[PDB]
Amino acid sequence: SLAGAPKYIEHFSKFSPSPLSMKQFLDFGSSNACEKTSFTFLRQELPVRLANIMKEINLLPDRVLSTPSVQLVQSWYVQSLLDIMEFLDKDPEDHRTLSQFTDALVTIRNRHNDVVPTMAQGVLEYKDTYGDDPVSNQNIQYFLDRFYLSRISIRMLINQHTLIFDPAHPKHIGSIDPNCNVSEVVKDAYDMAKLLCDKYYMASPDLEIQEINAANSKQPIHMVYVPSHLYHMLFELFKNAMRATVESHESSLILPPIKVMVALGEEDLSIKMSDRGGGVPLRKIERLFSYMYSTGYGLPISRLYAKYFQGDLQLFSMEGFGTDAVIYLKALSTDSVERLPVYNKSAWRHYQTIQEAGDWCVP
Amino acid sequence: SLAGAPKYIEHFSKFSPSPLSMKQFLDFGSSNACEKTSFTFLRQELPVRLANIMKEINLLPDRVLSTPSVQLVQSWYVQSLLDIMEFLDKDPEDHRTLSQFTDALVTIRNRHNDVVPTMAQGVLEYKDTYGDDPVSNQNIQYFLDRFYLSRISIRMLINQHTLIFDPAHPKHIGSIDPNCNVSEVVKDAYDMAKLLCDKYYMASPDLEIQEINAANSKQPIHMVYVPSHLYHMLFELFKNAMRATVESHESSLILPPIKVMVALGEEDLSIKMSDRGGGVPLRKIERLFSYMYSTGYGLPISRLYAKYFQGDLQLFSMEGFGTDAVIYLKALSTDSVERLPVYNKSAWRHYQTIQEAGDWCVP
Ligand SMILES: O=S(=O)(c1ccc(O)cc1O)N1Cc2cc(O)cc(O)c2C1
Ligand SMILES: O=S(=O)(c1ccc(O)cc1O)N1Cc2cc(O)cc(O)c2C1
Repeated sequence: SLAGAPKYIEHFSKFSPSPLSMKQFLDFGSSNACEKTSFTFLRQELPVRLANIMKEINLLPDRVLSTPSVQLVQSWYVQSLLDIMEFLDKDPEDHRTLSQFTDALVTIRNRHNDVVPTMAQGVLEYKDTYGDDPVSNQNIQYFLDRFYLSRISIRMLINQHTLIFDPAHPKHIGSIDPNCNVSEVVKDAYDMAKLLCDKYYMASPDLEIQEINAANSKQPIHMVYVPSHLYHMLFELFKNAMRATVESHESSLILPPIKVMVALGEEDLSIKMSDRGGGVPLRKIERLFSYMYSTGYGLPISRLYAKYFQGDLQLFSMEGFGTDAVIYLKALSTDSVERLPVYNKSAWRHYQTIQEAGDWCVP
Repeated sequence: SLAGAPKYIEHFSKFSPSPLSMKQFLDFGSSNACEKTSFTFLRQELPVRLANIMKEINLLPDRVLSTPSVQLVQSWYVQSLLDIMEFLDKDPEDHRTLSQFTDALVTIRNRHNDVVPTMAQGVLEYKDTYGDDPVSNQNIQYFLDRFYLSRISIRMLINQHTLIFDPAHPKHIGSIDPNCNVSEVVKDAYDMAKLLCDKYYMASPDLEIQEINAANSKQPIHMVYVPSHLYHMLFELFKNAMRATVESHESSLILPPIKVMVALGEEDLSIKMSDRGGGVPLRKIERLFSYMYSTGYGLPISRLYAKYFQGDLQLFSMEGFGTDAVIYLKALSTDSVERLPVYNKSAWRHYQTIQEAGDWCVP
């Protein structure tokens, strides 16, 4: 009873995704009136977001698109879009519509659970089948950043709806904590990373945390954020910092600690993790965020989580000494706005590159 | 007796500049035989470098190219190219050729002494005459990085020739010190910056230096480098770090020191300058390297000096606390290779951009 998927994809890809702020997410209520509004919003917005990214998948090199794992992920997106199309003519006033809608979103979330490693298998299939080439590699890098950020945003919308309209912390709004204690999340991530480090190395660096609350020196630092995302970033950073520290100190019984500073400024909430794990030459930094070289998407996905609400995650090393990693977040919920890729001329132009000599000299 | 400048520009712009390594610069001798070789090399290479960048000047927006200061700089480049064309048919075996050539290079260097602020006046003329627009601004940013790096490389070639073939430190090869003591340059830059800070604020932060020589912990860190370039970068960084520190501490008599770490690894020699000057939000970092917003090209030019021998200069702040600046240099003279822009299809494509919506969403 549905139209062919391409007809829906073309229709919805004409719209731009609509970025929401953390404050907008937070201010959304839980009444039946609010549930109807979420329904009518999401039966438009989710198809817009699904269609936009599906259109970019089609711009990938034939080589990457031809891989079975990429085709598999594509087929999931198609079915998920069609699942939502079933709701276009349904009455929001009917309670069964709303309950059925929530069930459909859960089914979609589950269907897409393994998207990240499935796409990674696609990248490997491309490399194995054809060998890699720099042009395709740049396109893959550009696309995957956008694809995975898209996915993060779709999961955010779905989680907010299912959590609110279907508990450990009742004070949270869906997955959002209006009073996230940053140092507590740092400690939780450290604890879990230490378990792993201790298992493999029988030792781990200690943690030291310092807070700089610029405007209110005595006050513990809190923010509006999704604690699971913050935890994810910190856990990945701790794993890298711990491994560097232990491996660079094979001979020592004394390990330098990992030092974390949490700073709260007027605009930024910044978290720096400093290790003395011997560092890495500058030349090798970019590789850490590469889907190719690391095909372990922990660091690039962590940086996407940071970028998702207008933040960033940056690494600066001193070879021979150690490495600083900094998570930059927006301090204010009103500045914390979804960063969403959009399918348009500008996007389309990025996949329209070819092999040639660079604009810089080689000997 | 010369052809029209465009005929020479077209001829020489077909070649790519030839990047030399620090080791190649260093290994060049001072005999009459070596002077002839430098002559025959430079009467080709300097025209290639002049022509390549002149071709890119022509790709600038009409608006920027139409400014009197940009046209003035263009006219200097034309005359300098023609000055060298006078030497195409001259005999390297004739001592007068060589002496005349050195005189011509000195005249060129002097002619171009004020290129940096003259171009900056061009940018201001563009802004005043037309108002600025984002497309032109991006083109200006791209071009100026390349133009000023080009200029650095041309001045390097000229200085090496005139210094070698026409002293405080006789151990230097032209402007290159094969045994540059990095901490000594840090101290020299600090001393000069402190003079300025003390003049205006009647106080300045102290300096602390720590060295990490990974492979040889006891040994003072030395490298092959051009000390004036290193001094330039450190002086600019100290001025910023000092101003931040004093201005963020208006009420205090105790100023936090500026801490410098010099680390020597297998591949990198890294110099970190850390201040507690209160920092800056991430949003405002990019502006520091902008020719537009800072129209004070101290930071962007400093970063070009770092990039010139395959290094970099990076800033990471923690708003509410302070800022780290890191100069990344190649530890090895063989890795220290000129980074030279080249005029080709790839370069040409960058000026072929236009106004449109970005590939990312706006609310
Ligand atoms: O690149 S690192 O500087 C680094 C990268 C990311 C990060 O968040 C922290 C880091 O120290 N590091 C050095 C090293 C040495 C090892 O022996 C094993 C490692 O996993 C590593 C990792
Ligand atoms: O951007 S900063 O963090 C900075 C930029 C570059 C650098 O090398 C060091 C820095 O601290 N800094 C803060 C601030 C406050 C002032 O009142 C005056 C200043 O000049 C500044 C400069």
